[PDB]
Amino acid sequence: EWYGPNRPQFLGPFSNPPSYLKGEFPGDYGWDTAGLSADPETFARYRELEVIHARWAMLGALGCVTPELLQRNGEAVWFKAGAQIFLDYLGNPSIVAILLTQLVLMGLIEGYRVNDALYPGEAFDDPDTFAELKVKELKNGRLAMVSMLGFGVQGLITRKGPIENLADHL
Amino acid sequence: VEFYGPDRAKWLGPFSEGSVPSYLKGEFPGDYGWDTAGLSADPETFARYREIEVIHARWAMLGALGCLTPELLQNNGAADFGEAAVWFKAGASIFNEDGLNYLGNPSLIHAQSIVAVLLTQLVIMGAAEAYRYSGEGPVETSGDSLYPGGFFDPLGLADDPDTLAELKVKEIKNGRLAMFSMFGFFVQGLVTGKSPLENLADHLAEPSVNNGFASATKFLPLP
Amino acid sequence: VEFYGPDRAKWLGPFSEGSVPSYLKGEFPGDYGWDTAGLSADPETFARYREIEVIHARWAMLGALGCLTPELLQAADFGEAAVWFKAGASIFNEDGLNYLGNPSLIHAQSIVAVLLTQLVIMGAAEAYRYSGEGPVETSGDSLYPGGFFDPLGLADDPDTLAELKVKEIKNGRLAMFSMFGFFVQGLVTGKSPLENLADHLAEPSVNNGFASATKFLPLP
Amino acid sequence: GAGYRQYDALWLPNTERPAWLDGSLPGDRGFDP
Amino acid sequence: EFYGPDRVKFLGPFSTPSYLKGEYPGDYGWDTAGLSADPETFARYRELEVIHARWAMLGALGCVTPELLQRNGAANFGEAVWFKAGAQIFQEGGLDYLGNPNLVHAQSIVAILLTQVVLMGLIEGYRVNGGPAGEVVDPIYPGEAFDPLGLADDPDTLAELKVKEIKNGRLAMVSMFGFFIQAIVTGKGPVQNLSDHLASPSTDNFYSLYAKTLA
Ligand code: CHL
Ligand SMILES: CC1=C[C@H](O)CC(C)(C)[C@H]1/C=C/C(C)=C/C=C/C(C)=C/C=C/C=C(C)/C=C/C=C(C)/C=C/C1=C(C)C[C@H](O)CC1(C)C
Ligand SMILES: CC1=C[C@H](O)CC(C)(C)[C@H]1/C=C/C(C)=C/C=C/C(C)=C/C=C/C=C(C)/C=C/C=C(C)/C=C/C1=C(C)C[C@H](O)CC1(C)C
Repeated sequence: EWYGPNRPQFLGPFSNPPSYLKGEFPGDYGWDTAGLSADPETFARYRELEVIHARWAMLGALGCVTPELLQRNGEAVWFKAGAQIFLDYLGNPSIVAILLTQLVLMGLIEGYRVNDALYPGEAFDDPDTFAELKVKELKNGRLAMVSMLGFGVQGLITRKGPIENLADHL
Repeated sequence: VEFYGPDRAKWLGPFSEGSVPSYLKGEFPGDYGWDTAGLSADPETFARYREIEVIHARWAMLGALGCLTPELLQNNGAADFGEAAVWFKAGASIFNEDGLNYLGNPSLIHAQSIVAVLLTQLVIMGAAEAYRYSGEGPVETSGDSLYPGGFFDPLGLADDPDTLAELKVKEIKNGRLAMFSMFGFFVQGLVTGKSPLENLADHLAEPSVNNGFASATKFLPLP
Repeated sequence: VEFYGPDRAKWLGPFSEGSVPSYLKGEFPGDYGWDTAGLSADPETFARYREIEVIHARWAMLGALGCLTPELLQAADFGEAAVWFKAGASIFNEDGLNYLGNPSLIHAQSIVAVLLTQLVIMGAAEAYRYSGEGPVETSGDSLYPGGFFDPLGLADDPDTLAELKVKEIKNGRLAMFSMFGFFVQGLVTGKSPLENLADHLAEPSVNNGFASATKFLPLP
Repeated sequence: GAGYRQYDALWLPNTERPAWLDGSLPGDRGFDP
Repeated sequence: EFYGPDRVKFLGPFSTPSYLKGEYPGDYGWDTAGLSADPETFARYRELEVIHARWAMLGALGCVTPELLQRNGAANFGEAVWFKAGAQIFQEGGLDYLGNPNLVHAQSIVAILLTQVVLMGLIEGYRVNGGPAGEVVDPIYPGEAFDPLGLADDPDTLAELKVKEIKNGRLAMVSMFGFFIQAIVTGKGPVQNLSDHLASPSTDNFYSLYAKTLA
């Protein structure tokens, strides 16, 4: 029910989708008010960027959530993480070396990725449930982007861990 | 001074012949040929940006009077707001002991909770903006998503075609001026942290002393 | 770019075409069209000069390498023998020629024996080079013998061989220039080239060649 | 024919000589604004 | 290389949009977000890139030169540091070029601003329309009166020089961004940072004294 004219839009009953958002790609909720994806190539690049951002935001949200929650259950804050290296894993016993190693490994893997690119499958893994999982991935990714934006803005303005702010709400 | 066609006024005067893009033919109001970054090559993008620009123009045109008029009212002794006559501290009166009241009179509004007003605004926009996106509703419009007319024109000034075109041009120009002035208000509040009328009075006192370059070393990095 | 034919790179850039001699047709490696004195207008003298230039360039790269390497290895200890021109009298010292610091490798004490052995061996070598034929099988070219002196087969493709010839004449010319610089620096400042480079890098504004300019002034 | 550009030279890179200055006088650069 | 279909890409051997056909200078095939999928927008972006490259080259040279002169004892400027050089107009005697009181002796910022606005607007209008220095044919490569030495005469040399210009301008833009963020972080001069890092590379760097204080 997420594909075709019966798809759920971002405004609900108000059905005014753009011409180029003809409910074909996953999550086509018909939201383009600035017309930033009129060109099909621009749409393809934007889709790839959105998916990659979704996966990275998922990983970042999980990696920011885990430390402080583990601390409460037995610096822990998400943004004060790289300051410890001036770093034993889980408290269990040179920046240049790690920098070059991470850079070279990341360059290698991303060059391999560049050379379906968006959905390779195979070594990293009914088409109906496959499309359902694609839509679910896209929604979880959008939620992750919103959560990461909120987390960053709170770190800037409150200088405290996000879960600490949640506990102080509660 | 034509504002339409191939012999209109451009954005660089005499030096504007070899800068007008081929897709800006001066058909729509407010056209001056200013497109150097090529952001509206696609016609759909051009239409979307036109809509965004006119809505922004209207909103800023209202916001200019919104940020100004309380200060003029308080300056003439016709009311009393305390410190809310400025634009960037009007939202702090809702947290006051007395609260926020229209015109400073306790019998007008006397609101002291921010959740209720925020919720009412949320519903109001969620209805009205969505109706604008829909393009049709319970009111009578002339079948135009940007200039509905009819119900939205109680006095019916926009009836003649040439008069309508002139009114559109005047609207878009006053909106551009209003957006420029609102950008100025924002930066001037960010930098000097004072009332815009206070800034005008200070400049009019000593034009050569109290100007923009006076607060130049304000944002200087320190070791 | 190009190093052969009428469209090769030359010695004066855009101004080269006005000073290119007729006899310099770019048929040899390292041909840049630089002959303003006409010293090679005779074909035989041109061949002799090419032979002399190539031999001198080879000896120049060898000399530059042998002047640079021992100072870096000092991994060893020599003291006053680190400098290329100060290592000549290290034989006269009553310690032997301690190769790499070990006083057991060659232990050179007398200069007459080494001098005579060098004379005889290099007389034999250079006489065979002048003859060009003997116990060693070569390709027949005096300038580029090959065969035995090419035990890796890098010179098998004629175009690759020409490119290597150009490359190596250029490297030899650079080494020639650097060796002349080494000589002049040794006469002028009396310091090792590495020390000169270190002093230049310390403060290049005042530790340049013009600082030691009045030292040669003839006083009355 | 190298090391420069081949390229009447007036007082401006793109300007026209006035009608009353025909370029016959010695220092005529077409300069009379 | 640098042209046609076999030129060097932006990822070396690990590397392409269909509209990047290896015709224009400085094309390494790096367009991932697809902002240049329109030929007109591509032309506009190329023109802005070239203008920005030239301006950034000029800015990098003008940010390096006065402090280098001052620190070597060659001149005594009012404010050698590039981001502090704009406050010389508020000093006692005003702005003096190279420190000489008889060179410029600028005193008023209003006059400076008015003259700069007028001259820049006039020359900008000449650039986009054509004026005393020539008539516009190529919007970014006029030549003629702007190439007196005739270095861009041969088309092959012209293409090579275009590639060199665009690459040196890209490097200048990157270094200018570095200057800005260093000034906004360290608060000292660029060559001062270079000299400090050269004095003790192991201990003097961004991480050792600024990474922890950023957050
Ligand atoms: C013949 C001369 C003439 C010139 C030179 C211009 C030039 C310009 N007009 Mg045009 N016009 C001219 C004639 C005419 N104009 C118009 C009608 C209009 C309109 C209606 C509009 C313009 C606008 C503009 C601007 C377009 C480019 C830009 O945004 O800013 C150019 C500026 C730069 C690229 C850089 C800024 C320079 C500045 C001096 C910086 C100085 C820096 C600070 C002192 C310190 C900075 C600190 C650091 C931290 C940042 C530009 C100022 C548009 C505009 O942008 O308005 C705001 C506008 O909307 N013009 C008419 C009526 C037909 C003209 C009559 O001949
Ligand atoms: C749709 C549309 C349409 C129309 O047409 C127009 C418009 C409207 C404009 C549009 C919109 C848009 C939007 C809104 C967007 C957004 C975005 C985001 C937010 C993102 C994020 C995003 C985000 C992200 C990625 C994030 C990421 C993160 C990460 C990695 C992290 C990491 C980490 C970790 C692990 C942990 C530690 O401790 C730290 C670190 C190291 C740091
Ligand atoms: C043309 C072109 C061309 C090329 O091609 C490219 C380029 C260059 C990019 C382009 C340009 C552009 C531009 C310039 C733009 C601008 C904009 C703006 C400024 C806006 C504003 C805008 C603005 C706006 C809306 C504003 C608004 C406002 C408002 C609402 C207000 C409100 C209020 C009030 C009443 C009062 C209170 O107490 C407060 C408040 C609550 C706050």
